[PDB]
Amino acid sequence: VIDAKGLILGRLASSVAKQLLSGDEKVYIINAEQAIISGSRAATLREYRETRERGATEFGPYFPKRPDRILKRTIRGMLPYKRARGRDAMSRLKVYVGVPYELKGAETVTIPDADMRLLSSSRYVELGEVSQKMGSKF
Amino acid sequence: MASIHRPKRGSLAFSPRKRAKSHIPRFRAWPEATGEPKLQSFAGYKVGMTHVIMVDDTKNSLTQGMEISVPVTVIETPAIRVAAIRAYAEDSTGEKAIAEVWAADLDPELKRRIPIPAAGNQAEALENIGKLIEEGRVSDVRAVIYTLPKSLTGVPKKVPDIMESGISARDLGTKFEYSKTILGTLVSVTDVFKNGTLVDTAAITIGKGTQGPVKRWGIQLMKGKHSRQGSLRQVGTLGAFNPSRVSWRVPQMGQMGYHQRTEFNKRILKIGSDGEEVTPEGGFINYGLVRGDYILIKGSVPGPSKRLIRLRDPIRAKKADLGEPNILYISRESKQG
Amino acid sequence: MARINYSINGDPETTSKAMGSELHISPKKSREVCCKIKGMKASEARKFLEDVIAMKQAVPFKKHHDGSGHRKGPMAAGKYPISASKEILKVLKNAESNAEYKGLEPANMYIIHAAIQRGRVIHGFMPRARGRATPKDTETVNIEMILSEVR
RNA sequence: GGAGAUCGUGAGCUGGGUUUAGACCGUCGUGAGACAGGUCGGUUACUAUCUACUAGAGGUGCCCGAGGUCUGCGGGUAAGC
RNA sequence: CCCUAACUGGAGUCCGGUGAAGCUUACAUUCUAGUGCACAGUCUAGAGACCUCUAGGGGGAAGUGAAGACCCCGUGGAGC
RNA sequence: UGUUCGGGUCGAAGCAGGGCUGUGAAGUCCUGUGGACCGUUCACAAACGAAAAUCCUGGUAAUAGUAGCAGCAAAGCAGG
RNA sequence: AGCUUGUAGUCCGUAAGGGAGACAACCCAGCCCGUGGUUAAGGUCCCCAAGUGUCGACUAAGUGUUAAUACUAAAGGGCGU
RNA sequence: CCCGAGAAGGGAGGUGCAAAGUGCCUGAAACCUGAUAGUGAUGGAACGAUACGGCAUGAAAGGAUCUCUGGCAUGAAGGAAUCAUUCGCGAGGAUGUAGUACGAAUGUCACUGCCAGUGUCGUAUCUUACGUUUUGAAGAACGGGCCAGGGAGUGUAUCUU
Repeated sequence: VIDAKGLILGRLASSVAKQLLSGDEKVYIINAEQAIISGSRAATLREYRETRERGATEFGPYFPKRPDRILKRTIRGMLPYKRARGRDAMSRLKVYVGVPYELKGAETVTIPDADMRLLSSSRYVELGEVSQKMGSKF
Repeated sequence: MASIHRPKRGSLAFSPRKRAKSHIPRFRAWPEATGEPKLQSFAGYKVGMTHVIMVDDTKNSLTQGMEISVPVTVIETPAIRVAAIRAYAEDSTGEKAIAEVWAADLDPELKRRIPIPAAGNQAEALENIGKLIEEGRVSDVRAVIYTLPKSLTGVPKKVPDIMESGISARDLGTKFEYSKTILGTLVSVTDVFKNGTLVDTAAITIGKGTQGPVKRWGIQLMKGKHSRQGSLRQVGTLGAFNPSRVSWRVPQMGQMGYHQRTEFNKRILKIGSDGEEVTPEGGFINYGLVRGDYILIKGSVPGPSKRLIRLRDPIRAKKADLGEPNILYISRESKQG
Repeated sequence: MARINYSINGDPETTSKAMGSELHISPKKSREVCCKIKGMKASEARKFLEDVIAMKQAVPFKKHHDGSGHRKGPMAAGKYPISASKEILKVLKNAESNAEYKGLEPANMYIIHAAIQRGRVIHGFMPRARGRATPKDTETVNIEMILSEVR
């Protein structure tokens, strides 16, 4: 159970993906809305609305909207998810907005190298902000 | 090439245009509570159309104050039974049903739809819901209701139709109290809607089966010399060379009608109790005569005769308090003439 | 032209065999009927075939589905192969008679083997446009049926 | 308003033009004949195997067995201009 | 034609009987981009995709029909 | 084909499948089937080795239980 | 001009295997079979084997994350740093 | 003899060393029907090669110091770990431990009853068919639906070697 609050999105995703590929545990990620994406808010919002409205969304790419599902997608992009190994890895991963009631009070962990206070500037936005500006209710 | 532009044939706002998964319309949104507690929806059965002569009371209209002939839809609306109270909990993943209490005594013909819930836990179920509301696990409350079409004669069916309706109240406790008051009772359409008010009508439209793109989307026919070269009622092109596929936006044949549709701002012109006031000589064609209480809806409504029509309080109404219509003449002449 | 060996040989003591010899029927329809009726008791297979011939019961077409609509009830594509059902019922009558001759009890026996085999084709012709004659053949089918009194 | 999509679109249509065989006028050439000159006339093949889409079904998966009522991950919209 | 509607008979659709032919190296549920003989369902990286069946018009398969009749070449022909 | 040495109704050739050897062309053996012919040494010959020729002849698929069995022309019904 | 025509070397043509996303000719390398080890090119956050490696700075533009290649936009300007 | 409308056909029963049952010796493949083994309605495609696993088979023709699992001896290239000292701003390096323990393999002693092979499926890496025309072929360049059989440097004369 990893707490995604104040964590770099890509670095948390890389850590969790490599742990899942090491393949001895089920990983739960809570407060996915509280993950951090470094860079200017305008640029991050522009790229994320481009990815959301890009594809042949009738029969093309289907980029998610909820922050937890977006984080799941980000981890999916760092996995061999078309393979049996990556399919098992994604099946062993659950991501939550906030803390689910069953995991409430459980002991969490944090990735020290994914911490947002190692960033050198204030040019960042939260995944929850990205999702709610793309129109996700959570 | 300098092209002539046209608006696209039909609307892509109703795609996929498939058959509705049920014969009952389901409401996806409920309006704001703006007064005393009451049900936000009712359900009747469409009978047919007639017309009335009324004085134009519509403010600011050119014909205001003069005699105007207004087509009306007659909707036979027997009292519905409040069968159950359902509680909904809001979380990050949306609303979930958390509790349900069924009325102790329910109509025996409800077995045509479902095996009848027993007269088991109602007091303790209600106190459980009260505890849930007190502890904050309940986000809102809805009333499960069902119609009793056995009293009608133009509708052949005796199996009731069941549907959820919102409760309009300023607070969740008020909603729960009102639902407890109305639980297991028979609500009349006067206890939901008042005369002269605007409503939204949902219904399954007339089924036309499989229809071509000309009728289904309103595409042009082939014209002139092309009209008799073998593709008359038939789309000119399915797509360009690239992309190498037929878009879903190209008008094509498929199911037409039997869709769910919502019409907005249909005004109630009369809440009647005696169907002899509206039934014409010879009866309504293929329906018969009205016997119970009924409603007159200004204009047209989706669905054919005998279709279940769901009425709800307006969700996008513009005008304020409209008033009571002054119906000077209801036409009962033979519709078969 | 001649007699044919069977794909399966059941034991003579508890089994009866029969062969419809080169019937002028549809091999595809007969294959579907054989697939439907294989494994049934002889009496229930007879009742099913009677229902098919009376149009009260459709046989599912899972291998040769094209040209068949969907049927009412829990079924996909299905048809009413009248000629195939009549021929297979004649073969079933022969097999039941053979069982009775052996001394077995067809009321308690099961169709354990029901197969078709394409036989020799009688070659006809269909005159076509522009001086062309194309084939129109008489396909023949052998129906092998094996009932047994045990399973 | 302009432009792209095999100058989108002939297993959709048309055939007016260009691009066959006939013929006339003018100009070249002794001639046959010719002309990004003009003129009149001049056959538009196919039963869809796969894929894509539009709609309608039967299954299997999920699942105490069944039924009912809902939620909404998502998709679409010009929830009008 | 504006602008299409209804109806009639024959097909089609569904059922019984009869029963061909034409495309086919293989595999094949695809979509986007790039790459590649510079016009890819199969290569590369992504995105999708539960299977089967029925109907339907033809987007694509640079669909099928055919050793291009346009152009050039051949110390290949024919007629004039 | 000459020549040396053989095998076969106690089952030759061929055929389906398999074991072993050989880099391999291939050889040998086993099981079944089959019912009368077949190899081997050293040499010599050739109408001597096929995956391709829009190859030829024969057989047979997918297409497919599909198209067609609809302008002819009102086409049949009852009873026996 | 991924144009045309020369010249020297080397390649593809006729060149495996490893690496550059794929890449006829770009980098290592010319390659009998099997086993073990260590390296070349290239890479070491995950996909993907090995660094969330070290030191000193720059960049705030998602600029960039593109040896060569025709697969990478200029002149001019900036009290941006 | 029984079934069957039957001068069809089938069954049963015979003849014959053998049905070889009359277009009947042998009876391949394509194609079609059924059964068996594996897999299978969340899945990615030159249909395979290599390595490792699941399931099935493994009678003959293949192995019996052969298969499995260990011990001991010798072992080429290569070659640690841990710890001590020292250097470096640091990541780390050097020296010793140590050319040691190990190490392809070669022998030897126990243990074991399988292994090889075959079919199918799965995981990992690789590979865009074949022949041809081509500077360049997976090509949206040409050829083949499939299978069987047929199908292409030969003789005379003469010259040279």
